[PDB]
Amino acid sequence: VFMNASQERTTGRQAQISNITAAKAVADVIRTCLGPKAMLKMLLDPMGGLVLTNDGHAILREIDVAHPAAKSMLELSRTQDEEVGDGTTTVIILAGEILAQCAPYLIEKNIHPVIIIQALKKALTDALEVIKQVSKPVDVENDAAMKKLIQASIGTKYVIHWSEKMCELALDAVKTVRKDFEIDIKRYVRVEKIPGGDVLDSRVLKGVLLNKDVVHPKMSRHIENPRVVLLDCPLEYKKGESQTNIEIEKEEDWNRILQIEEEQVQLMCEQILAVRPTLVITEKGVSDLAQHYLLKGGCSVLRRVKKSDNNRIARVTGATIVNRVEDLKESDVGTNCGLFKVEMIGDEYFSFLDNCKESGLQKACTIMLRGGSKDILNEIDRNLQDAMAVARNVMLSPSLSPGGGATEMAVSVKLAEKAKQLEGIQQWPYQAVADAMECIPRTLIQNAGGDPIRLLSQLRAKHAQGNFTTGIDGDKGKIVDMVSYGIWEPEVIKQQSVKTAIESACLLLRVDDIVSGVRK
Amino acid sequence: AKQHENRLEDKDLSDLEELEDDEDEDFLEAYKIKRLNEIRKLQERSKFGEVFHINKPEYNKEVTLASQGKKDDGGVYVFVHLSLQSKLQSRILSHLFQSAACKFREIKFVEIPANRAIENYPESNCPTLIVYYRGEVIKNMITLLELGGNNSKMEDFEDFMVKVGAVAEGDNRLIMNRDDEESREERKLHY
Amino acid sequence: MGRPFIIVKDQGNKKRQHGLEAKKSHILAARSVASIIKTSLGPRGLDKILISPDGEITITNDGATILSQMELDNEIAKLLVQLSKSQDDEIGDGTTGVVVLASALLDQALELIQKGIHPIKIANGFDEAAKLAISKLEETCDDISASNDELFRDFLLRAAKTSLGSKIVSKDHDRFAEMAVEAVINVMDKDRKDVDFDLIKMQGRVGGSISDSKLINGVILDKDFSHPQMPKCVLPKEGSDGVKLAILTCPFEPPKPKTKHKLDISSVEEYQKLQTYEQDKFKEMIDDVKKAGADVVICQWGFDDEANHLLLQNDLPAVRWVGGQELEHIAISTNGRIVPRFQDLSKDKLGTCSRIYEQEFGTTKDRMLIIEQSKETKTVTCFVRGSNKMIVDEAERALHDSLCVVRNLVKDSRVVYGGGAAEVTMSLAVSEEADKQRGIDQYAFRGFAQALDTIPMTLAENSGLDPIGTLSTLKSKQLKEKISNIGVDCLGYGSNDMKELFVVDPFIGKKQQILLATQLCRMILKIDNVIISGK
Amino acid sequence: KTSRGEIIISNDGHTILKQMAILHPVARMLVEVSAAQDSEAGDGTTSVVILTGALLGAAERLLNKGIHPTIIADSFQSAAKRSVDILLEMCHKVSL
Amino acid sequence: MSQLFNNSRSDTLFLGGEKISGDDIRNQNVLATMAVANVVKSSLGPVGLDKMLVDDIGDFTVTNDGATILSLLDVQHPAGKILVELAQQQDREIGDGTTSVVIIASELLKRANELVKNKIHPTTIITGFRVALREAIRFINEVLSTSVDTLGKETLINIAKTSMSSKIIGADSDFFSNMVVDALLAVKTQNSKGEIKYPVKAVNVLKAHGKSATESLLVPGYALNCTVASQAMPKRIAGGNVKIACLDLNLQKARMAMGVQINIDDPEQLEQIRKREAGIVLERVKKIIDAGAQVVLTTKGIDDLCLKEFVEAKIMGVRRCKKEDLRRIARATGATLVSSMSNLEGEETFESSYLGLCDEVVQAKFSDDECILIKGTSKHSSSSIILRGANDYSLDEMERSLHDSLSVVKRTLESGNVVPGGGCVEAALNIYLDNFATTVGSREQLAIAEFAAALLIIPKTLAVNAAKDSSELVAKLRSYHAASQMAKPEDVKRRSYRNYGLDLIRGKIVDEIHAGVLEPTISKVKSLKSALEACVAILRIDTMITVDPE
Ligand SMILES: Nc1ncnc2c1ncn2[C@@H]1O[C@H](COP(=O)(O)OP(=O)(O)O)[C@@H](O)[C@H]1O
Ligand SMILES: Nc1ncnc2c1ncn2[C@@H]1O[C@H](COP(=O)(O)OP(=O)(O)O)[C@@H](O)[C@H]1O
Ligand SMILES: Nc1ncnc2c1ncn2[C@@H]1O[C@H](COP(=O)(O)OP(=O)(O)O)[C@@H](O)[C@H]1O
Ligand SMILES: Nc1ncnc2c1ncn2[C@@H]1O[C@H](COP(=O)(O)OP(=O)(O)O)[C@@H](O)[C@H]1O
Ligand SMILES: [Mg+2]
Ligand SMILES: [Mg+2]
Ligand SMILES: [Mg+2]
Repeated sequence: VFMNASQERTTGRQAQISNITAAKAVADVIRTCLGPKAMLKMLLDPMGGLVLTNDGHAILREIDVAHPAAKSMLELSRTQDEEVGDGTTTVIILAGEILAQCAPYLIEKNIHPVIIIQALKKALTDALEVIKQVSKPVDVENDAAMKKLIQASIGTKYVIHWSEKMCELALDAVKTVRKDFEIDIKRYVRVEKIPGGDVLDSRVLKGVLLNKDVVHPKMSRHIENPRVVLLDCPLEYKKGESQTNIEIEKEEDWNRILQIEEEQVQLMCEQILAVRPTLVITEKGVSDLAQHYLLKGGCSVLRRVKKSDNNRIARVTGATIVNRVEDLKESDVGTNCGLFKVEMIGDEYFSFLDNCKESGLQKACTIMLRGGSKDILNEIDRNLQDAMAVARNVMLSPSLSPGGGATEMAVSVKLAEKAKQLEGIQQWPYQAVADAMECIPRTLIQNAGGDPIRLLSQLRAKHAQGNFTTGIDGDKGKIVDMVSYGIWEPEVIKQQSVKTAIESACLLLRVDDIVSGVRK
Repeated sequence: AKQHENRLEDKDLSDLEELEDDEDEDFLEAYKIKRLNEIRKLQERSKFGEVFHINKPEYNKEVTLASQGKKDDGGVYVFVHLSLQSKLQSRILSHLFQSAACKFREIKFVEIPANRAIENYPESNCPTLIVYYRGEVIKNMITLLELGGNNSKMEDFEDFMVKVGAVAEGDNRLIMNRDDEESREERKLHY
Repeated sequence: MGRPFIIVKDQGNKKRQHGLEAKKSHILAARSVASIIKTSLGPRGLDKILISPDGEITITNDGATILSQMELDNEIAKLLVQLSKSQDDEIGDGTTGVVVLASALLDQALELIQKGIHPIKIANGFDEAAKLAISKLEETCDDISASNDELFRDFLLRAAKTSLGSKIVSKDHDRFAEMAVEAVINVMDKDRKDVDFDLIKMQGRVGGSISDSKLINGVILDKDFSHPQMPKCVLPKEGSDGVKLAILTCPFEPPKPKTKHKLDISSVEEYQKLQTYEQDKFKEMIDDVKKAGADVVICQWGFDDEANHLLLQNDLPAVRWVGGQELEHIAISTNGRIVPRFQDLSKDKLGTCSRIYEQEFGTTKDRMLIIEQSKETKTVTCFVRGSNKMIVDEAERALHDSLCVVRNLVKDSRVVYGGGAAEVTMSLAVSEEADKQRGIDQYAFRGFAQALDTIPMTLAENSGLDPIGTLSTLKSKQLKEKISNIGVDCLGYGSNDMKELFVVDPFIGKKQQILLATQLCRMILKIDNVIISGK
Repeated sequence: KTSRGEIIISNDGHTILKQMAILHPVARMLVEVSAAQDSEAGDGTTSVVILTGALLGAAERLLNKGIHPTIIADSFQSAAKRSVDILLEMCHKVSL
Repeated sequence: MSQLFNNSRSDTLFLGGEKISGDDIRNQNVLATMAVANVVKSSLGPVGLDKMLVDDIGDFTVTNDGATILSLLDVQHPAGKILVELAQQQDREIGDGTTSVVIIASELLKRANELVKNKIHPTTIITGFRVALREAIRFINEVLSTSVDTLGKETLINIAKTSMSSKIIGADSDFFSNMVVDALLAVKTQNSKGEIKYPVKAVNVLKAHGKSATESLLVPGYALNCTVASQAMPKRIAGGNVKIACLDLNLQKARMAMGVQINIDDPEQLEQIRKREAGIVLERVKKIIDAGAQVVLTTKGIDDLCLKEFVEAKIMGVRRCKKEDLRRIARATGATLVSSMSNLEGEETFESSYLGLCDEVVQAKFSDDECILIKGTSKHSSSSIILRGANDYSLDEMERSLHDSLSVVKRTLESGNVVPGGGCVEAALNIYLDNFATTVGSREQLAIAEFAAALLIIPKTLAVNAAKDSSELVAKLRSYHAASQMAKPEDVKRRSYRNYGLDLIRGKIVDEIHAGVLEPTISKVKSLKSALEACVAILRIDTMITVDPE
């Protein structure tokens, strides 16, 4: 025999037919996961957990497909999530259609897969132009419009009923992380969960939330003005980087060796008490002998804290990451701490750190979630990532594109009108771009129970005459303009949807053959 | 599955008429034409019906050519009997040949003296039963101790014909399958 | 293209061969077959043991009998099986020589293939060399037809002793050679003679010793009389010395037709009548035989019991169950003809025999009749004996080979003198013409010359003589003197001239060794693709 | 193609015979002759092998001729010695 | 094509696999060549299309390059391994024509096997190719064209479009051709006393799936993919003349050497030993902090003692990285890579001359990734490439595609002479060699004639990949070229034909100068020689011997 190949070489036209059918199959799984009346999806992972959601990205993370063309479609959701954080299902559902509409031609009118690519870049260049023209700017400092902008994505989720609280929850969190250009990052956004409780009393509080309690019982559970000092080394006696190997000869040496173990921990504790802190947060563990004499000065000792939380404490309290204790000064000590208090919850203890609230480093915060169960917490946490993702685009880009499919439908109309004046060989793939852009509206209409036939016919008749902000009401299923409807989305999500969907088609269209089982 | 097959398989042309009023005509008459054709083939194959008391020159033809038949591989079974009138088993086997000859007309029943068959044959080995088919010897049977010996019956002889492939297992002429009319009468009453 | 690639069924078992190396195995495979039978050539040969799958054992030195009934795998050796058989069927002699001579042509042809010559062009050289070799042997051939029957009688012994000398029968070659010659005297017509081989039967009984074998004139039967009280030896009386042997196809039985029939038997009148019918039939039967005057009656099938006694009363013995093929041979020797029925029986169609006797063989419970004739009759039957089953089969085959060797002398009187004399005579004839006709086929003539030399070198190898002195003496002497009847003396005599040694061979037999060898090797050389489907 | 994953092209008869794993021991002796021809002379490693096969083919028929092998073997040694005497005669000298 | 497998031979007993000889070997070697030649035949040219190969773990690789697609195809046959290693030799040396050199070698072994069946020896066939190739390289020197009367960097732009084509980013060649040419002019250096050379893989590639390939930002400077040590450090250093300190020193709670075993009788020495063992590293970092190193670079790692010291001063830390990237940062910023800090005198110190210089440094976020972007270097300029796409598999395709594009423009600047592309070289060498050897006559006319036909497979392969009438283009190509070679020297129009040929987009004959199709002369030089030696290695094989593994 010959090399590890040639099992069944899918070559010629049938290879591309399987890819268009495979790419269409990925969109059919989450066809119903779009619009305000979208259905949820419970996926069963093989480890033992469960993922309850409707986001296309979180659905496609858990699924596994043994096909190489569908896996490239699987990776597009990571492009959208780790770029903005909203519209992942929009990316997957649009590309499917682009690959599908271009297929008739590939299969029958024999246009080679390179001429379609040249047609799409001019469509991509024109798509950014009309998306730039259809979008209207909006003021960033208007809190009334910002709340309606944030809740546009929440409306397609379960917590639309609590949208009055989530917009206030997300707006306060984004402004805290926002640095005075206007760059923010979600790594300090703490996603700590609390099972149980009501969503109404759930609120954001400035500062951090630990899972641990104090070590000694005599520590003050209520401090007016805490002074936090971060430590990296443990309070235990450091063995050292090299073996000691003390050659003991006299009887007065072993008690001296055990006595200097007590005096070294005294020396590091006494220099900590030069500034007299109230709360000492150590990264590594703590010894039983050292906590008492820190209590004699009035400190508070905690267990080992992972440094992911200490970096948040450094920005909240204004302290610095300190390991060498001999170089401890008064300037690097945290201050302006609001309040200290420990609540009793049956799961675990929880220590609260409040801020005085009154440029410098960006402040961190922890968002309290009080759901119904564990899956409700993970469901609501992904909604905050989808809701807070919307708040970044308006700050980075003041443009605001219309929602409800009006933006993509505007791309469909202009590409359809300009396709007549684009006479040549590029006319057939260029006109097929409008056929897929009018489907996002179709999907929304299909999930409402409406009829896509007369609504889209009524849509195109009023889109040219009425206005550029016309769209479909997902709840009622009638034509309602976005100006009166009062729901808007950013323009950045529309750019990534058009760019990622077209750029994905240019990769997959160049596939000629598929050969499986070569080597590792 | 077998309940549908027992309507046609377990009924002859005389018994298939029982289902004329119950079952469909096209379902029944389609099989009756098939079974009627099989009955016509057995009538054409009925070239025999009495014991052929032959002699040797002829053996080289009757016993062997016949075994070829049409040579459509129309083979014909030929049961030879090397008779010896002094033995008691030989006269018993001669009666079984004439009884089976009246029933199985397609199978050839051959008889010849054993002294005239083979030069200086052992008298102790007689009676001998040979079965030819397409020129080949299917069974060289020894004296009837295998078939009960002195107490051999017609039922044992008919069972031997089924083993060599001369008669089908479910044939209506065999005494094992040919249940008495009084037996079937009691079954219908107690059903 | 896919991973399966199939054109014909069962590609795994079918495997081809090609190139020079594929042909190399064929000639070297012939050396293994030739080397086995190389030692059995000549008077100093040694037999081979054969074992069948059924356990039956036999021993022999004839090349056709050795190669026959043997399990083979290669196809080229199966062609050598068919070779020796050819010469066994037509000629009946030279079966080992044609295989050794065929292998000698292949061995010399290999060297040539390697130096670099096309194979069909090599075979063309042997054809021109073979026709020139047989043509030169025909030129120096002596004819013995001009002599009278007395001297011609002696020439049959010179050739019969040759073929019997290379077997185990040669302990008395003068005695058993008369058996092979006296059998042909009784069938020859003495003018435009034909052998009529089918009349000459041949049967041997396992018993006694080989020295007790004596030739008879009649038919050997392997069966007893109808009753043991009959006399063993039956002589004629005062006149009509022929015993009037009546031969019959239909036995002593009741007459009846072939077709199926049932005789309807009425009341007691018809039952008593049929008892007189068959009782008068036997009285009519015995009167018909006594009217013909027969003394011995034989039928192919057994008589009835009552019939066995009715013949015994009138001094009328009978044999029963005489084979159908054996029944026809009895009528030819007795100068009779078989009657179809008993109504046509008359005096003219009866037989004639000198004397018969029932011969006993030790303590065994078997009986054999031995018919003898005082005058020269048509047929003749051999009577071979021996102290083993295989030695009788060896004596039958050794006598059969000698019977076929003398058969060639009858149809063709032109004989030759083999034993290395014809081979060296034909080898130098093509060698002297090789340097005259250099061309490109001179190496084929030299290969044909050296191939013929392997036969007398094989006789020199088996006899223990030096092949250097033997081959050099024949080449040097035959080039000097024109007399071409000097060959390899294997028995160790002081003189190599074969006029005094009493050795003669036929021309048709020695010719077929070269023809069937050179015609086979053309086919062996023309094979390039060799596909063998594994069983 | 050797046993391990190494592949090698070879026109040299010594390296051809070295990499070929032969089951027959007498044929394996030609591997050492090519090694001896490679070590002593370093040229004509296949010419010594093909002449050995030619002499064995010459000795094949002489075994059937009925001459002792030792007489055949000693004859090649005397003939080979005389062949060297012929080579020294026609040896054309050359200068450095 | 081979059927009815060779029989196991009893006369020739060799250990291991069976021996097979004859014409079946060269048939099997050609059949093994068609198994790999048909794979790469479809992905040739702009109209060519490529295939996918899975790695049996869910991962796959969509590959256009001949070296990459053959590297993953582990060929068990011996003859195929020659072409597999040839492509690995081709892409490392020249970085161009990896698909054509395999296609040329496959067509040579096709017609060479046909010539062996025509009963001419392979030695005469090899002599026919060598004398033909020696005239071919002589003809390549005749058809050279020196760049002259060209406005700006247009000759470097349009020649990059030829290498940029046959990829996914060929549509964006108008945007990438500028930055690719500008990148290699930024890493210019001097070596061997005036000889201009550029370093291998000097420009970086960062995989940041995101916005699009059109908006790829050319950062004029060096880029490094590394995470920040401490998140409290500042991500933007303001003010010009930022000093960069490149090191390879390791600064962690350091340990003493292997052959040191501490043994003390006094208990009180553990206080000083534990502090001096850590404090010995503080003497190294206290000297570089006082020197004003705003951003320190290091290969070996730095630990919490030192990391915190660096932060008490607003200094950026750097964790583990590759050893080669820090060398080019020192060359651009003007620093010196120090394996171990020391001095010729008897005391340790740190000089100011080891510091680099750059205008600005900032940690830009590529949508999930921390990357330190350095720009405005003082000593030597630098450049980096920010690749963007739809998914990570496309970014991997963009890596090797730019590596081929960077390699083509690299060898373009080494030799100013260029040669046109689009099958004009193969079409001209066909007719030129057919006219050659007409005076020679007897035997080598048939060998060189089939050699001339073997080069025509490239314009035939480009045509069928377009799904158009191929012989209509071959009739225009060869005929036009012939009418040019035969012509008088004095005929402008006809001579021009020598310059043009096949077009794969519009399907007509147009000028390559106005179209912009162009290749280097070095790409064709030593490509036919590698294909020649590839043909010689398989063509001289008569028998095949296989030894089974132990
Ligand atoms: N209330 C609504 N009515 C009609 N269309 C909507 C509504 N809300 C969202 N959409 C449409 O659904 C698409 C996706 O919005 P969203 O569900 O927030 O993102 P994702 O698809 O990531 O869940 C948008 O392009 C928008 O046009
Ligand atoms: N006594 C003898 N003297 C000389 N030559 C003999 C003698 N006996 C046999 N030969 C020779 O040996 C050869 C042996 O032939 P033979 O072996 O009988 O035939 P086959 O080879 O067919 O068995 C004969 O052709 C004959 O020439
Ligand atoms: N140019 C040539 N023309 C003709 N014959 C040659 C030429 N070169 C070498 N030969 C012959 O071919 C043979 C080659 O032997 P060679 O292959 O060198 O042996 P090895 O490879 O074992 O050293 C030499 O013996 C010589 O007679
Ligand atoms: N735009 C173009 N017009 C005409 N010919 C082209 C064009 N682009 C590439 N080619 C031809 O395609 C051949 C192969 O190009 P490419 O695939 O980039 O290199 P490789 O063979 O190394 O993969 C080249 O020989 C070149 O002549
Ligand atoms: Mg959303
Ligand atoms: Mg003989
Ligand atoms: Mg290329």
